[PDB]
Amino acid sequence: GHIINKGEAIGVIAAQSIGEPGTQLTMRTF
Amino acid sequence: GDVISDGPEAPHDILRLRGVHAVTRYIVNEVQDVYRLQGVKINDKHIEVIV
Amino acid sequence: LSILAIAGVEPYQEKPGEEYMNEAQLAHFRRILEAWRNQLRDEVDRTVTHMQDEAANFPDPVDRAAQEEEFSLELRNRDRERKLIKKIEKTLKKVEDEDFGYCESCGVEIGIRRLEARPTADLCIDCKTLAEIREKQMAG
Ligand SMILES: [Zn+2]
Repeated sequence: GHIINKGEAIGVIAAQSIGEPGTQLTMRTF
Repeated sequence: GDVISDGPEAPHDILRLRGVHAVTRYIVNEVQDVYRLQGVKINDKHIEVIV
Repeated sequence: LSILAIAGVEPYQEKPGEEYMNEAQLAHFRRILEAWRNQLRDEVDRTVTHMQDEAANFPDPVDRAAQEEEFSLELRNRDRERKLIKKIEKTLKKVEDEDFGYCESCGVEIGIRRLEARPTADLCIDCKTLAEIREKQMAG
């Protein structure tokens, strides 16, 4: 819960977070 | 930076004519709209680092 | 049609030489069209309200494929209902104006009993069917 630490590799973990739920979105257009 | 016609607009414009902060807010809301329709919570923080 | 049953209306008793535009008939058809338009608007609203509860409540990963499947059908359907309302509204303008009741391609008149069946009819039986044939041919 604390502030982000020096050195944490936020670029990857940002990317990961967006891409995991991709399974729950519809692939048509809706 | 007004709407002179309608229809979706290209992000290349929004950055150019309206500002660094405008396009960043365009993406985050228009992507979060798709996730938030599906009940998926993704803090803007992440979407921002990509921008 | 259960349409006439829901309302206290009985099949219209067309008289022998009965015309087509009197005070009473346009007041009669205006109410039906307005009532018909108001019901669809309430239906579109109920649809949107149901869809948001699904969007607000989050299903479990296992029943996601079933909820997602059902959510897409409503959405498609919802957009279909909105088009119909615009079509009736367009038909409501034809009643008010003076260009309702005839085929748009050829001047032939569309049947009276046929228009009571589908008041949104744009073509006569002959022209409409050929269009569907070209359709299946121009598409596939
Ligand atoms: Zn015709």
